[PDB]
Amino acid sequence: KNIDGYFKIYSKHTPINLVRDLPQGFSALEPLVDLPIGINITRFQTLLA
Amino acid sequence: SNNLDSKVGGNYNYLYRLFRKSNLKPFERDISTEIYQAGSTPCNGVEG
Repeated sequence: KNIDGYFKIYSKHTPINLVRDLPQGFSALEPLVDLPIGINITRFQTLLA
Repeated sequence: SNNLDSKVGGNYNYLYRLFRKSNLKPFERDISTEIYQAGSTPCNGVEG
């Protein structure tokens, strides 16, 4: 998310055992880094190996 | 800063936005040089 130009990042890493669709459970995301960039974002793209 | 910024007839390094379509959000920077169009006639990048 972006708040007055501040881009907030939250991350979470937990093991899972899934085949398809989604898992059933609960989780919380911890702060990772704060990026005071200040650029408006209207689109995003994904990068895969 | 008159003793420093002022230079002869003017200083082009300092510029301001005279017109804007709407009100920019706080701490928002937009350096777009698009011509301001107040009517429905396209400006085509030239004053008029």
